[PDB]
Amino acid sequence: DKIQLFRTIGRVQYWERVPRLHAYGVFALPFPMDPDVEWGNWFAGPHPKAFLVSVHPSGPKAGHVYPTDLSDPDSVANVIGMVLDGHDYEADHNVTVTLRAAVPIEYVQQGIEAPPLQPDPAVLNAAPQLKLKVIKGHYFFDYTR
Amino acid sequence: MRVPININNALARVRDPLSIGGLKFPTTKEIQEAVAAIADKFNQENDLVDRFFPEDSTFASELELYLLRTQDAEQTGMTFVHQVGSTSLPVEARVAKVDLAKATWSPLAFKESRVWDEKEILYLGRLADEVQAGVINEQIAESLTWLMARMRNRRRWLTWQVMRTGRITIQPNDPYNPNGLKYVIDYGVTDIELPLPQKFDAKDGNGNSAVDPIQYFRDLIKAATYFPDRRPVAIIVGPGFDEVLADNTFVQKYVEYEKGWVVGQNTVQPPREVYRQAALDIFKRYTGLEVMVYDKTYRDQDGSVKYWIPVGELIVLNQSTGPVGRFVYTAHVAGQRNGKVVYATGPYLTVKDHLQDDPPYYAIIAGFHGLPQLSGYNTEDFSFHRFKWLKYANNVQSYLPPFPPKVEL
Repeated sequence: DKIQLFRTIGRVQYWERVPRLHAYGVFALPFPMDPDVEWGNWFAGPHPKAFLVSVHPSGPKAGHVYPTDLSDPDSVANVIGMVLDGHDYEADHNVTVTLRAAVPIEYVQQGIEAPPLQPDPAVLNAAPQLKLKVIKGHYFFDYTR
Repeated sequence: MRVPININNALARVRDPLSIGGLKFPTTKEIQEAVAAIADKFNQENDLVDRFFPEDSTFASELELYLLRTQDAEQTGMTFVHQVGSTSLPVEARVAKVDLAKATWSPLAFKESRVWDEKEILYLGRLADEVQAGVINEQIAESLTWLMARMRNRRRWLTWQVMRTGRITIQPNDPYNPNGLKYVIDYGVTDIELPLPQKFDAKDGNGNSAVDPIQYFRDLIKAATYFPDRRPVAIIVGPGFDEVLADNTFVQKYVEYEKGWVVGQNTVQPPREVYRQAALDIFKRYTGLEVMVYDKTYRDQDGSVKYWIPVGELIVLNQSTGPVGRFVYTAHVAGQRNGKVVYATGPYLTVKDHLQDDPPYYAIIAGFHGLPQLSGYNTEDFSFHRFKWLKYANNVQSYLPPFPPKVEL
């Protein structure tokens, strides 16, 4: 064994960003992030992904965002928007949450064990009580109202 | 190494000068002498694969390769459908990607030595006449040439070991490995053997064979019209390839077609003279590939004379007939020049004359460093297929003449 054959080293995938309806409008506000949440596996992957965030309404962590526990009715009642194409969670701890946009259903997954580019059936099932409106395969949301 | 004798002086001396027979007086006679030189003509050197790559030098000890591959996204994805009085819709996300890969290389090492002690440097001459102690200057200069022939033989052995298996395998129980070393060097040769379960002279049934070589080697060219590194270009064969083609009953109909030989009319069926004499050109025109014959021979350790390319076997080349690979000489510590160590590549030959010490002697050391290296792999999927081996028949030996056994005094 004195010759190594070719084996790959680098693996870079460069996707495009999550598309949204131009004519529906944008409204986004920066919120502080919860330190108890492991934000590494939420921003893990090259894939285009959105996910819902809730907010702590009171307590010692009030005003901090955390991803929405769909099995908790209190975290469903406190949803505030989506994080679109996640940022540098390591250098900064203040994420821009979009409160009003129009996103296709293929780009929103809650579970880490959920494939990308596919509709999350847990988000479609709770979309009445998540204040989501599914029209033409797109989520319509506005949390200013 | 020849025997140090004088030829003419020894014929005129092996004759009993003071002997008489049963007739108790010396008798009349007539004497003729003749000289013969016994060699083995049928043990030749494998000079085929000398051209399948030249030699190169690098002055380094390792070689590394890096490959960077890019894959863009295609401009596809038709258009979304609209109605006139409404708003548009967004377009999906695409993906582009890059990879990169690495391969290495490192050579082998071999050298050897020989020494002449004080007795034989001045205690040997000829055997017929007498000589004033200068035969060692003749016998060293042959053994000096012999050590160069060792390394030229060692280069060809590693070279043919890649060409035949793609695998350098060195075991401890092995000729000319006294040190008991271990190397298993697997090159990246993909699918070195072509499959052929019924060969060409199977001839199942009454007299009709089963496989058409004109169609088989055209089937290979058809199945690599979009594999440009994989269609055959030439074939190098041993001796008995025409005698397989002439007894094939498929190739025979190609020969009959180009000469108008319908057997029921026009002719009785000919013998195998012209029926084999045109078997090359009708093979070369209907497959389009080149055929080189390499009938060069060597003598086995035990058996009879064998061929370098074996008997019912041939090689199949691919997209070029040029050099498949490269043989690389790496660096070696030569002597110093100005307090700095100077290096050199290639086979070397160092003289160590200790002719003035208490037992004087004389020693020669010869070796080099190096290993063969293949040309270049397929960048898309890392595969190598420039040469492939095919077992085309089983009974080619019955079409071949025998050989003289090795004369041994």
